[PDB]
Amino acid sequence: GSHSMRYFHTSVSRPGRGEPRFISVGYVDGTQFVRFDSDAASPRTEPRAPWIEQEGPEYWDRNTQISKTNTQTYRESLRNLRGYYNQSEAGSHTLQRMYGCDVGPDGRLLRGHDQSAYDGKDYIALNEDLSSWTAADTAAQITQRKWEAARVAEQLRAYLEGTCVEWLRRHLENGKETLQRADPPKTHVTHHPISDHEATLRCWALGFYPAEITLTWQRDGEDQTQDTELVETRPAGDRTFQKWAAVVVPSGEEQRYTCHVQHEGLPKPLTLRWEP
Amino acid sequence: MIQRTPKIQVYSRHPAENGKSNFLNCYVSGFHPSDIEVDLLKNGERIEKVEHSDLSFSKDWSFYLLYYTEFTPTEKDEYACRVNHVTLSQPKIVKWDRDM
Amino acid sequence: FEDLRVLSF
Repeated sequence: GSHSMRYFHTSVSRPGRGEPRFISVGYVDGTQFVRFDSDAASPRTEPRAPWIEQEGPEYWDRNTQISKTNTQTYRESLRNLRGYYNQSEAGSHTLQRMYGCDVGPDGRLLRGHDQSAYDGKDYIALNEDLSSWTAADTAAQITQRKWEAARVAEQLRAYLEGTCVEWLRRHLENGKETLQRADPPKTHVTHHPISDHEATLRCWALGFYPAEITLTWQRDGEDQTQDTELVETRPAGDRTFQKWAAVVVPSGEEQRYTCHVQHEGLPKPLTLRWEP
Repeated sequence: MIQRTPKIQVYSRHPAENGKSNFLNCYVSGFHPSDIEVDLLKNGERIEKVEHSDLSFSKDWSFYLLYYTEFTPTEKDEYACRVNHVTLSQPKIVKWDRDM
Repeated sequence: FEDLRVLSF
């Protein structure tokens, strides 16, 4: 199927408690493979998945250098952003960047991504053309003009279409036994009486990878969108994910309800009912 | 400034089986800013040395973290997660329920 | 490899 490589940068100022912490994590789809933390006793890009461990010293040294430079650049960016919003030196602020590329089943580039946020709100983003910017406000227009003058977008296009995709394809091959393996959900329906006239039906999906899944309830073949309680898909800690969907049903009407499951790992979509 | 309060889920890695070692998870998500305090509790007491994932975030910029520790579920032992964040006046406690 | 942006915001 399709795949992505994404890096997630978070820098957080903490006035009075030293300089802003910088964290970078890298993912291939839902699998983290590297981390860097400027607050670690000895900051270094570290492996977080077994398949990346084979990379040689140059990979670890170069990514550590990029991260150490980023720790400093993001602090300069936070100082600039504070001024662009006329903010006091007393408050804490956050700068985030997420960037990377997507490829299809043939390994060809689908699109690149580069987006940034300040205090959790969209600030500036590279457009899908990898050539122009979208700035959220007059502060981001200052960044945009600065990056336009230095032709940053052309540099980002070259990275996203070159290095980005070359390394995503390399990771997909080195980790193919996991990264290109879809594990289907293990499913079951539970029944929990609430009162004499209603019960909860809960549809479970466990042990699946990747996280994308469709889990719905139907009543007489009609989707129960508004009436379904659907928890966020959550990590189990063994690379897999979990999710459930529940509906409150009238006593005796359980057989009118069907749970539908769609996932890449399944040979066919599932239709489940409560089995007393 | 605009802030987002955490969603909280408490659950086990594997299906719960009384007397079988497993992992107790507390997944916090949807929050901004990233500073957050999470404790795992056994019978109301803080479990020591709980580990957590590396800070990352979702497409809408909100953060997520997984806190986890070994635990052996039983009929009588109570497990929970306690979360504090700038958006909360008091720590929020979510009890572990094997049905959720 | 990661990208490297030396120019601040």
